[PDB]
Amino acid sequence: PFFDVQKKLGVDLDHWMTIQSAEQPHRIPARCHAFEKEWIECAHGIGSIRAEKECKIEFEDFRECLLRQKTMKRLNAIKRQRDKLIKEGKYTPPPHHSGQEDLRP
Amino acid sequence: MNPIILIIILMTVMLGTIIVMISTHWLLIWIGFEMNMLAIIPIMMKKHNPRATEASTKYFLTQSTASMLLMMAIIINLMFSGQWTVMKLFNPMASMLMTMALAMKLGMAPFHFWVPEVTQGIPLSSGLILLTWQKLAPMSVLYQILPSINLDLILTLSILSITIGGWGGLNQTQLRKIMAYSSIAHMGWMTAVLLYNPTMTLLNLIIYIIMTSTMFTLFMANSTTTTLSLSHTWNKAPIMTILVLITLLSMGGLPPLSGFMPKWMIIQEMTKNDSIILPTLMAITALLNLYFYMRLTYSTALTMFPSTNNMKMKWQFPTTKRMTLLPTMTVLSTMLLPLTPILSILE
Amino acid sequence: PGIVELPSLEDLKVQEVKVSSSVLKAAAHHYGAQCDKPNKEFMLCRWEEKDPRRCLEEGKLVNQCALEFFRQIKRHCAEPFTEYWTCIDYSGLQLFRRCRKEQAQFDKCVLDKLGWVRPDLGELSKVTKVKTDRPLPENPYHSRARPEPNPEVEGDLKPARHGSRLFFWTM
Amino acid sequence: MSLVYMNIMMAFTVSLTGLLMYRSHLMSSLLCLEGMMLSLFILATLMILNSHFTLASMMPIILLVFAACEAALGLSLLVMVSNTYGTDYVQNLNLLQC
Amino acid sequence: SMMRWNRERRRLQIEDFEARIALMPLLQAEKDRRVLQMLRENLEEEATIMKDVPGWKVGESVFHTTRWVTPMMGELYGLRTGEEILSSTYGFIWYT
Amino acid sequence: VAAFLKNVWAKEPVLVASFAIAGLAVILPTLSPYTKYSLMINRATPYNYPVPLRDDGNMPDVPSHPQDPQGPSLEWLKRL
Amino acid sequence: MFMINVLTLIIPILLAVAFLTLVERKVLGYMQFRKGPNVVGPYGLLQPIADAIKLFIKEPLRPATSSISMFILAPILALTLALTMWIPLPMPYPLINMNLGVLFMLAMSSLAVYSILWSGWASNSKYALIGALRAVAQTISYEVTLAIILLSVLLMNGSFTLSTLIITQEQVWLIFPAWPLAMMWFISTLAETNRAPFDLTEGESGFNVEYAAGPFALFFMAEYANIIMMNIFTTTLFLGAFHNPYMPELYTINFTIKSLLLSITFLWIRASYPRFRYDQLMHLLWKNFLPLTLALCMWHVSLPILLSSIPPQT
Amino acid sequence: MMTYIVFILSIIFVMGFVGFSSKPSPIYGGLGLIVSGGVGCGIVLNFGGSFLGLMVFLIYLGGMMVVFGYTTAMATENKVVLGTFITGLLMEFLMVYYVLKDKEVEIVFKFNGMGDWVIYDTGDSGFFSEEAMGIAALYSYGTWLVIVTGWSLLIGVVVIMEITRGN
Ligand SMILES: CCCCCCCCCCCCCCCCCC(=O)OC[C@H](COP(=O)([O-])OC[C@H](O)COP(=O)([O-])OC[C@H](COC(=O)CCCCCCCCCCCCCCCCC)OC(=O)CCCCCCCCCCCCCCCCC)OC(=O)CCCCCCCCCCCCCCCCC
Ligand SMILES: CCCCCCCCCCCCCCCCCC(=O)OC[C@H](COP(=O)([O-])OCC[N+](C)(C)C)OC(=O)CCCCCCCCCCCCCCCCC
Ligand SMILES: CCCCCCCCCCCCCCCCCC(=O)OC[C@H](COP(=O)(O)OCCN)OC(=O)CCCCCCCCCCCCCCCCC
Ligand SMILES: CCCCCCCCCCCCCCCCCC(=O)OC[C@H](COP(=O)(O)OCCN)OC(=O)CCCCCCCCCCCCCCCCC
Ligand SMILES: CCCCCCCCCCCCCCCCCC(=O)OC[C@H](COP(=O)(O)OCCN)OC(=O)CCCCCCCCCCCCCCCCC
Ligand SMILES: C=C(C)[C@H]1Cc2c(ccc3c2O[C@@H]2COc4cc(OC)c(OC)cc4[C@@H]2C3=O)O1
Ligand SMILES: C=C(C)[C@H]1Cc2c(ccc3c2O[C@H]2COc4cc(OC)c(OC)cc4[C@@H]2C3=O)O1
Repeated sequence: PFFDVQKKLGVDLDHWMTIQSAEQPHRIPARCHAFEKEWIECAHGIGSIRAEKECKIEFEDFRECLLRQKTMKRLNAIKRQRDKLIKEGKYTPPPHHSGQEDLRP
Repeated sequence: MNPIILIIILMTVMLGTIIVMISTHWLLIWIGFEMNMLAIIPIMMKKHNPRATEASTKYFLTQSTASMLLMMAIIINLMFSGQWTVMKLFNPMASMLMTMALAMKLGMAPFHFWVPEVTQGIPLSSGLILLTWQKLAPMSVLYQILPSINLDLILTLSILSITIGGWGGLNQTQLRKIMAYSSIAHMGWMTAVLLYNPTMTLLNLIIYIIMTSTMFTLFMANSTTTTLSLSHTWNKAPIMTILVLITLLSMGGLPPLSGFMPKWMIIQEMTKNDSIILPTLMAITALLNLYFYMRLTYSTALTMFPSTNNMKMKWQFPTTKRMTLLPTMTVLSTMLLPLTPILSILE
Repeated sequence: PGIVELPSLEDLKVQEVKVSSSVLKAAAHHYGAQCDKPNKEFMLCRWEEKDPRRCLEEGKLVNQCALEFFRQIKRHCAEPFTEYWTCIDYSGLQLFRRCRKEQAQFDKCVLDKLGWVRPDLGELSKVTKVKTDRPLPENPYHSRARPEPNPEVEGDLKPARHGSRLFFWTM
Repeated sequence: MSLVYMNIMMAFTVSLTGLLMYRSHLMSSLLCLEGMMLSLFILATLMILNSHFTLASMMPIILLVFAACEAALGLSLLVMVSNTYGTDYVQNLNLLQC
Repeated sequence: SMMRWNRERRRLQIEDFEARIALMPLLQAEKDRRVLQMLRENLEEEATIMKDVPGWKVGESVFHTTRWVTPMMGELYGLRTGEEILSSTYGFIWYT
Repeated sequence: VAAFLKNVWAKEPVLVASFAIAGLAVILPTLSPYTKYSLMINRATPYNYPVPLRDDGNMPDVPSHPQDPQGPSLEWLKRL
Repeated sequence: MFMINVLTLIIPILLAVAFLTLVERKVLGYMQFRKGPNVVGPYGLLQPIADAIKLFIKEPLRPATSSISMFILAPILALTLALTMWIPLPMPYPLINMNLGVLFMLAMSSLAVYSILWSGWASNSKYALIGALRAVAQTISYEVTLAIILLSVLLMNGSFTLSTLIITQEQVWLIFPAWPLAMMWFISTLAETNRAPFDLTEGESGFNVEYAAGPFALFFMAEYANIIMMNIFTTTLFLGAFHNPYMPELYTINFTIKSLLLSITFLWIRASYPRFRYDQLMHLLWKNFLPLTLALCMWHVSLPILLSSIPPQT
Repeated sequence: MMTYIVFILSIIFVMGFVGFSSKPSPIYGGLGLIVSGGVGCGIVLNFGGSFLGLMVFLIYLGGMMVVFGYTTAMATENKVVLGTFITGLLMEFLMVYYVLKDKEVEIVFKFNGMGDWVIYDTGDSGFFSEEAMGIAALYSYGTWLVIVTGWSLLIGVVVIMEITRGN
């Protein structure tokens, strides 16, 4: 049972720490505020059964914001091909990726 | 124990169960279980003897391990979902860990190995609290996460609980251990129908709480903790043997009693979902607990016993023990089957 | 998915405000006073577009108006400003409160030679309104179509047809 | 995912297997339980700090406080066992087998 | 005395925060050009590195949305030296 | 009411000072006139950026510049 | 360059602890109508040197220990914690300028009871273990009022920053709005360092009677490395000096003089009273300091709100 | 080598748990859990959770493990231990060799083998620690949480005084 006392009495006991998209102190956004907002606004009211199949793309974007598995996989691929071309000698790093250019601002 | 402090501690047990029932945030679920455990530990140590200290230590270790597994499940849910709603889980690993942790809090097999011991070490009123009130909160969490519960895990735990609760109580002469293996078997019966129809899970929970409350209240009214002291009841109060008769017949599932009501409905909700073999062997195992109930009332409740001379002193005194709700609970634990469609109020 | 579009390196070249943080902090009140409009057009475009690629040119206007803010200091009041940001620059926390007489010399020379009034306590934290010509973003999150909600309940509530219909219970 | 999370979970499972099947001092079981709590604190802290989810920063303190209160409760049970047998050997806790 | 001096200190804190607020648009503009600079440089170096790999789309977004995503730390400082990496990832934490 | 109070002030003056300071700390913010200004200063402290509004055409109470006379002011704080 | 700063922190700590023994013996001498050391150095100035050399060439026990490893780890932890307490102390600038230096010092001083506990473990004498348990319960008792008094004062500071506490007291000493906190704080720091009237390691045999002259000189000096620190911490906390940022040595001379007078106040307290019975200082903490400290913590919670004097966060 | 420092601490953290879950004694079990709390606290401090790191030092190590060592002193006056220790150490170092030779591993979940410096954020938070203001939110947004925690601690005091009495 979920006796929803908080909605029946109209009190906010623990809805505030529940999601990252809620009102934070000093309006601090979470890192995946936009993704979680998009997925929550997709899955709202349609039930969990329709949400698991009709909001898959928002949930994959949000889970990949959280864990960054695809981004780290792409960085692994680029850094590994770069290490292979450094070991073979077919590539050289530029002066702005070796630390010789005295950064912009 | 000071009665004011006893009231405060029982209200804290109730408050922890209420916090698990009403809260939307997983941390408050964990807090409610922590509050419930921390508050129930003195209820078990009410009489201050080494068996209660052993029972409370074993209960503490099992519920603490379960609470740590629950928090690890919540934390993996936070990894893979970035949020905290008490709803379905977003990882099968969190699903498995939370199902395991709630199975440890209920006392389901293979984590059943504390329920016959702890119930033996604590008094009858605290064993009543353990076997009735402490089932409400994890069944609420299982009620809310059932879109994520793995079916094979919950059915493995359920039928393992039913077999171990069946074949564990055949050997038992202690009444508290009979109630504890009955607890394990009934939690298997509640959790096997959970993913099919959770209203029948709630029906089994309420009928179980009524019958268990009836049995522990009769045990407190007669001050009997063993089979043989239960046999000495007819020469003191003959109606109490009749009531433990009809209530133990109801807990095994005889028709036309009310404890036949849930499990029949459970079979009725498992053949709709085209499961035939599973409720069949499930009720085959329930026939074994009904069968040792029928030995434990045929051989040792009906046919009248050798008594002791000091019992003829106890004829001159009536029961001044507060048998709170005992006739109501005895009527409800036996004569409720003609009102079987009352279950819709639990939908 | 798709290719993320990035502007070229020529689209990012602007003359930088190459001064230190104590230099920026020394002139910050007169900067917020005099460089109000392009800074607020930029921060309005920046909170509305939610995308820095759509906020380059307004940002260039910021870097256009900041430099003209400092040139107008350098043509007129270079020495009291230098004496002021040096004293700001000594402090490890960069206290305004340790530097009030140099602030007074800089504010005096700025009000005399440029007519600028320093903002008071509570002015630069105001929510102001910005009149731009750029349109309002109709979908700043690039959100797709939301799923249609489930059908709500309608119709008057009738009794159950012959009760519970549970095996033989006629009610 | 993150690689430090694997080490924190492996620490949790090490202390979980240390709790479960040893049959030793009771204090060693409480130490394994509080190692489980320590790894939960570290893991909750790294997740909440990683996601910049500000309102859950008070969550691990809660995870500390309750569980440390829990730890206090466990020690008192141990002390009652330490007032009964003279040791905290958990094989003295076998009265309730029969 | 602590009443008068803490009221004075709150006024001084508001003055410091308003100096921060007045500087924030210039810092925001420089930060935007900073991150787009680093992403464009990483894009060109990816285009000159990731040609041997078949089936590779240079600058391919891992997100199904087309919304601007704030660049991760390893996205910006992923192809630079370990000194700048260590500075940008633990400088404030390790600062004194 | 003064016999028990003098008795506890002669026997337990530590606890009398404790309960008196605790009672003052409880009841005195409900009687102080400066408790409003604590709230007012803690909301006047700009931790975030004052994000500007798009001028729709009709917002007279919103200024167009920080030095404009409309908007919230802090003269109550500069005077006190 | 930073290593030179670390060494000019920690080597003068050990020298100041060495000459604190001379100051203790001299000031206790003249208060007891006699002299302290004046033979070994001119005016006794070579007495700590001769004493440290004498201890370092005595034979150690190396007894039958329950743990050899914790017998080694107790002086190492004692000296390491006694030296790391000084690193956020702003005088006027700290070695490590951290945002949470107050909470850092509170946590590291809470870690100091393991030296007492492991020194009671390492001796096989069960009575030394009893005295160690009494010392640990004393120290963890007074850490409670340290934490709550320190919290009540930092409600007037605005942050956990130790260098902000100089800015806090630019007009008035913080002993004027918080002298009951200051006097309970001072007696509680006196009870932290096992210092008379709260010492229970000379009479009814302490926890460190197993140690003889190899580790003992280290333990002792780590113990006095806490004492000066606590007084310096009290000097930062209630007697904040004038800081001119263009002449920092004005602050350094001012806080140095105040910290010397406060350490001499420790010496002048221990030469003036008998000791507590053990349950009498437990009565002092749990029944006299703790209700007042809770009451004044309520007062310093509600007081900046009711005076509109909430301090700045930064 | 300095870029992986969090990772390096995490390895010690795992080692520290195998240091005490082997359980030679509650004495050395406590010592291993204190060293483990220190290194996991270093993990927490290296992500910017300075207040939560000082809560590990003040409350876990300085508050609670003191009470564990105290009770170990007062109440509690090989082959299995060393074998379980070296078994867990061999398991962990083979995991380190796998994840450093592969930069990808799967035991239960899929785990990257690069350092976790990549997964951070590139922004600033102004004049506050976000973690500090989130813990400050316990008194403004966390009312029900404060109520249930204070009631649990009051009940905890009452419960300890009940079961330690023995009457
Ligand atoms: C203008 C406004 C005012 C107008 C006023 C007009 C009325 C004035 C008179 C006022 C009194 C009215 C009485 C109630 C209405 C009539 C009830 C009735 O006859 O139901 C027929 C009902 C079905 O017959 P029907 O032809 O379909 O319906 C005819 C009517 O239209 C019946 O209506 P229906 O078609 O709507 O039936 C609905 C449905 C019809 O039922 C069904 O659809 C099937 C489901 C029935 C339940 C099956 C459960 C089987 C497993 C459990 C067995 C338990 C052990 C057996 C009993 C052992 C002792 C307790 O009922 C149920 O499902 C509810 C459960 C059955 C309750 C029956 C009433 C009991 C009241 C007295 C209790 C005393 C014990 C009675 C027997 C208890 C066992 C039932 O008969 C049975 O189920 C067999 C049991 C006997 C009926 C009870 C007779 C009541 C009076 C008994 C007096 C003698 C007492 C002796 C001492 C105590 C016993 C030791
Ligand atoms: C930091 C700079 C230095 C600080 C000052 C310290 C330097 C001087 C030190 C002198 C030597 C001390 C050696 C150790 C002594 C330990 C024993 C001792 O003193 O025990 C403490 C004693 C303990 O009591 P006791 O031991 O004397 O008595 C026995 C206890 N009873 C009575 C219960 C049986 O007193 C205290 O606890 C007082 C602590 C400080 C109280 C502060 C009160 C504030 C006043 C508020 C207002 C009150 C007026 C009424 C309300 C008004 C409302 C507007
Ligand atoms: C969807 C779920 C939502 C929630 C639904 C509601 C769930 C209800 C669960 C009920 C659990 C009750 C547990 C026991 C009562 C709690 C307090 C208690 O223990 O009272 C017993 C009390 C102890 O007194 P003491 O002095 O310690 O006794 C020792 C003997 N000298 O006194 C005695 O020992 C006196 C002896 C008689 C006691 C009988 C108590 C019966 C209580 C159960 C009533 C039936 C259940 C309620 C109805 C069904 C609800 C599902
Ligand atoms: C409402 C305000 C806020 C209240 C909550 C906050 C309180 C802050 C302080 C916390 C104190 C915690 C511990 C308090 C325990 C109180 C009970 C007590 O101590 O009773 C026992 C005592 C007799 O002492 P004994 O038992 O012998 O102990 C050994 C010492 N001889 O008997 C006594 O000492 C008698 C104690 C009762 C009389 C005290 C009266 C003080 C009046 C001061 C002025 C009015 C203050 C306003 C509030 C009313 C307070 C009653
Ligand atoms: C038996 C074993 C051996 C026993 C003897 C030796 C150990 C005991 C004595 C040493 C104790 C070490 C304590 C180290 C951590 C202390 C807490 C801390 O670092 O706080 C300071 C600070 C927080 O302030 P903040 O200003 O926010 O940080 C800068 C951000 N602008 O944070 C910072 O400045 C962060 C700086 C980077 C992270 C620092 C991590 C330090 C290393 C981890 C702990 C190592 C010790 C492990 C053992 C502890 C004791 C068991
Ligand atoms: C750290 C250095 C340089 C040396 C000097 C020194 C030690 C070690 C221990 C001690 C010490 O100096 C003094 C010596 O004399 C007394 C006499 C005392 O009482 C007569 C007394 O009471 C607490 C304490 C003491 C100090 C004490 O223990 O190493
Ligand atoms: C000892 C226990 C647990 C049970 C088993 C048992 C009894 C009491 C009585 C009897 C009994 O065994 C049964 C066996 O088979 C039938 C079958 C019957 O009908 C199918 C039938 O009808 C009355 C009667 C009987 C026996 C009978 O009298 O208590």
